[PDB]
Amino acid sequence: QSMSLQGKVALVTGASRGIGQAIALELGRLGAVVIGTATSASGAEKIAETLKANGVEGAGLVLDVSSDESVAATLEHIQQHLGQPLIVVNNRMKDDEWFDVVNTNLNSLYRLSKAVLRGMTKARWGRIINIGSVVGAMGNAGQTNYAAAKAGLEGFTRALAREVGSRAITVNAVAPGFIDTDMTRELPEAQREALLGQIPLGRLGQAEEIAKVVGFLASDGAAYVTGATVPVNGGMYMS
Amino acid sequence: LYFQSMSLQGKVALVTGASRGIGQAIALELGRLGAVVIGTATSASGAEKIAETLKANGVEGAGLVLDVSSDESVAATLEHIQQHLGQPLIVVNNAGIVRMKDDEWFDVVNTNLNSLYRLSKAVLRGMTKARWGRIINIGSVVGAMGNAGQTNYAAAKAGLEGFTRALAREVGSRAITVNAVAPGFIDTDMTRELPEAQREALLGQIPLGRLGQAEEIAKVVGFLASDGAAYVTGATVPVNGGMYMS
Amino acid sequence: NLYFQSMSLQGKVALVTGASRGIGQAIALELGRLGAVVIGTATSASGAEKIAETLKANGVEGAGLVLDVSSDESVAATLEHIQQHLGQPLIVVNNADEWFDVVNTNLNSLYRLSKAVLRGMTKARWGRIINIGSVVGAMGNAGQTNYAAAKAGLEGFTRALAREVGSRAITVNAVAPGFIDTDMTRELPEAQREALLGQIPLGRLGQAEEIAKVVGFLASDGAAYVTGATVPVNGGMYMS
Amino acid sequence: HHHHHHSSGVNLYFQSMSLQGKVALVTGASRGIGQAIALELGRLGAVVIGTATSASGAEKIAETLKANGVEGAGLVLDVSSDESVAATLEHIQQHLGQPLIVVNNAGDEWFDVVNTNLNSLYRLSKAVLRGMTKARWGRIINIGSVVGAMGNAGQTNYAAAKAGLEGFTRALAREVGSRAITVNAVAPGFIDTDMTRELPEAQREALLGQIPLGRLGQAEEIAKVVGFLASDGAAYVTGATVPVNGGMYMS
Ligand SMILES: c1ccc(-c2nc(-n3cnnc3)c3ccccc3n2)cc1
Ligand SMILES: c1ccc(-c2nc(-n3cnnc3)c3ccccc3n2)cc1
Repeated sequence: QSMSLQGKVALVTGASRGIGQAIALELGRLGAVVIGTATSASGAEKIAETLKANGVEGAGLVLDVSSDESVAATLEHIQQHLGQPLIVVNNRMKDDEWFDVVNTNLNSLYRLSKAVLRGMTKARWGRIINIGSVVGAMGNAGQTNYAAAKAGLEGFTRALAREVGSRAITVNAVAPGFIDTDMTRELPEAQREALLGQIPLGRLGQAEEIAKVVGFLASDGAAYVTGATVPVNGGMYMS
Repeated sequence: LYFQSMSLQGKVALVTGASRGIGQAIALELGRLGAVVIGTATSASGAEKIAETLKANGVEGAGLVLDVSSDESVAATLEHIQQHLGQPLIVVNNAGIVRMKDDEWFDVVNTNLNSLYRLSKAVLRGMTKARWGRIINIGSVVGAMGNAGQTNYAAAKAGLEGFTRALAREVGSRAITVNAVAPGFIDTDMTRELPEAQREALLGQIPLGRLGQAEEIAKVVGFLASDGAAYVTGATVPVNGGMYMS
Repeated sequence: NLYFQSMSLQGKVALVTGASRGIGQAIALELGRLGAVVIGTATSASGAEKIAETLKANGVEGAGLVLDVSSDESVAATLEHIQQHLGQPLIVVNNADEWFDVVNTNLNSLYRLSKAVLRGMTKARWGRIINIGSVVGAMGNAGQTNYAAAKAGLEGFTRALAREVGSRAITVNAVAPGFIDTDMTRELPEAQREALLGQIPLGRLGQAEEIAKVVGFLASDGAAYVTGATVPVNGGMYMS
Repeated sequence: HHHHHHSSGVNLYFQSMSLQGKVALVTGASRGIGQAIALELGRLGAVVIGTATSASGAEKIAETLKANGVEGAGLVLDVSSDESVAATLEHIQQHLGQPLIVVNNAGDEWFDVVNTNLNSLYRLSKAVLRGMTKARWGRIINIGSVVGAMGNAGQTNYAAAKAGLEGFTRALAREVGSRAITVNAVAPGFIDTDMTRELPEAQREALLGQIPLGRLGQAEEIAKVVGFLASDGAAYVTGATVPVNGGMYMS
């Protein structure tokens, strides 16, 4: 009742599996009408079936956050059938490609965030929640990319929060640690063992434990939290 | 056998400095979520006021006198709670110790962390036995408007973060989480008193354009205490309306 | 022996972008003072000429060149020209709804120049890349937002590039100035300066020279184990 | 019996010598980092008082100073004791002058370790501040601990000590800045000491894998940074912690 999102529309990107899907189900559990997105029509349909199977109202759709056209078209569709999303959740490697990876990720956050801000500004209320990437990839390049993406996400989140706060729109981030998903489940055992050894709690996190934090941030009780990045990592801090 | 999101039914919670403001709002929020709540104060009148507040809101628990600077007060208070209510598995540290100068920070931080440590170590034994716990440390609000106020606030906040992260690392294998909540400018007795032009300027450093309510702090505490926050540990959650000063 | 171990820059070529005034010019003179051959750059021919005159007047060998760090072509052409006529720069100092584009542009420029100069440093197995942050630009909320964002981007970028190139004995550091005495701060009403000074423990503005001295240290052999760091030069005034 | 005060015994004018005979107090100067710091400040022209907790350490410091042509002394000092600190500083003031450069390098486990270390930094810092305030000039430089051990306990202690040092340094800087006294810290990473020199090669290889520069730092590389912070060119640097870790960042 206190935690309720009844009457809200929520847009969760990348909702067809793992953390995105858990987030979609948690906001649904709390009463939101949920629009979950995937990059394929089959993913969108899977989202709609998942939603239905858990008794959550809303829809799956196709969204490419790298495209201005996909973003404008998708928001127009949502406004036409439902209304304005006021909760929006944005959800080896090489040694040298950290720069393009971060740059792309932040350009996508920015693109979607700016597009949804018009509606939140009209409503004088909003929640933007950015989900960082999960710990996992191998060696020095993986560590470099993780730390860079996390620093980008924190600084971006703080700045956007300063820019939009006078409108009663909060902007926060959740930075996960080593979370049990399809992408971490079949990491080489030795890499997994070593990651577990760096975690005080001595276990992987669950997607649901990320989603609970997102659901708190989306609620009215988190209205004075903004510009924050909440680490959800079992005490494993990697800079 | 119940199993609900956010529920603290069956838990005993100890909230230090619970007679007013943030501490009292925290005590009521944990009560709202089903905890048996023990709130503490350094005086018998503060303890009575806590008992009355709890009773008036239909929260089971007690108000007790506790001096966190004293090993004897800490052992006595825990023994009493164990006898009459059970082991506190949720512990919220909100107790801390003319105009303010920038030379007070050392003794203030030193005293506060020594007390956090004393209480935390005492309650860990029960949590270790239960293989479950929540320790939540509340930071101090911005105490004055100028440079001295910033210095003292930034020092206390840096101490609290580092302490919190370290203790979390020390106790995590036992499924005990240790987190902190760092308020910014909260509507309390301090803010209520200052000049109107000075208020306006204060609000101008806060992106949300308003003071925080004690209740907004308490809601964050209540989340951290829940099962859903089980993989959050070592964290400091800023609750400051976007006003970041270090 | 204890008393003779070079912390001078004789025999090095240094490239200092945005060298026509203020901080960039002081950095160019300090590296010159320490013995480097200095190429300072500006975006205009007039700025380049001013740099050449300033260098000549202080007895520093090098040149003033035109360089636009936002352009791949200007960057490749200018380095090729430097390699032909002076040698490979092994010390490179980057000094040249709004916050997002500003940070994005700045980091794209740092990345472009850094990658271009890394080839020569890799060949020499030695280098110094030093990024200069922006001074506190403006007084209000927008200024704070822009300043903190640019600083956070600079720090993360700096740390990541340092990790990428460290095995080659190339260090990558940043210097983050606070309030510095420049054309910006000179124009403030006399009283508004007093209020600004009240937030700075040291009670004064920094000098361009004080930024330059820190750069000159980072460039030296004694700073060889410092990488990935951002050195705040702000008189104790910290804002994030 | 034990003598606690040992002078170094010490016409070339070295280009390096800019600290002009100013007096520098370097605690924990008998070996490793402390000793390199003492030599570097000597190289830059300071009169250097290095301290150790034993008379034999103090004598070793005096010999090291003498052998490098540095003017100053080795003294006994216990930074955990108010009495040792007051007595030693009074002695220095009488016999050598007010130290205007002070380098603090002498320092369930993490809490008591950090607490003790900060209390020592505070005690010494407060004691030397009167002389700096009179001179309207000073440098206080705090040296963090090296990465002490390989596992979780080592990481907890290291991160806690570092976070305490940074927050303390910034707060003290704010407190003493209006007097033109700077307060900074240097946070080392993995440094080549007697301890690290003798680890099994497979353990050393794995350690080096976490350091982008691919090597241990030298004590001298810490000292150089301290020396820069002590100079007039670092006058607008205060409240800062300079990491010196080859790109290895642990929190
Ligand atoms: C673990 C991590 C940090 C700290 C600690 N202690 C302090 N402090 C202690 N006593 N006086 C000041 C601090 C004072 C100012 C700023 C940060 C501080 N941090 C202690 C344990
Ligand atoms: C590695 C580490 C960090 C960043 C990065 N990029 C940004 N950013 C990028 N593009 N536009 C803004 C940032 C914007 C605001 C605050 C911090 C930022 N950090 C990039 C690489």
